[PDB]
Amino acid sequence: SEVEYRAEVGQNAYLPCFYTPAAPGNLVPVCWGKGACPVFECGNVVLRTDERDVNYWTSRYWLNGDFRKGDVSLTIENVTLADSGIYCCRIQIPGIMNDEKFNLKLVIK
Ligand code: NA
Repeated sequence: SEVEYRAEVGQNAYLPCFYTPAAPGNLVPVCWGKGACPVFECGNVVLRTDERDVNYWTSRYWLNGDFRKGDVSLTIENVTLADSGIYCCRIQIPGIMNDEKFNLKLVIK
């Protein structure tokens, strides 16, 4: 079968996502959203690293990796059954013409 990530209710979920940063160590940012990656964006935004982002410090969505170095892996804390589904991790470096799209499948039981 196909690639899966799992967590039990209450646990943290760890969904991997990487890209190659082309310096000067500036935020070439991520769109993390609920749903398979659509054509242009990243679905229902869960964490978007720009100026439109709101209430980061209170949400359950974390970039606890070395993201300036390209580790934009998501950690969702204290997961529920509702958190099951597909996540889109999209890297728009503008920058480069071809976006980096990743669908990550999370299963919660
Ligand atoms: Na957060």
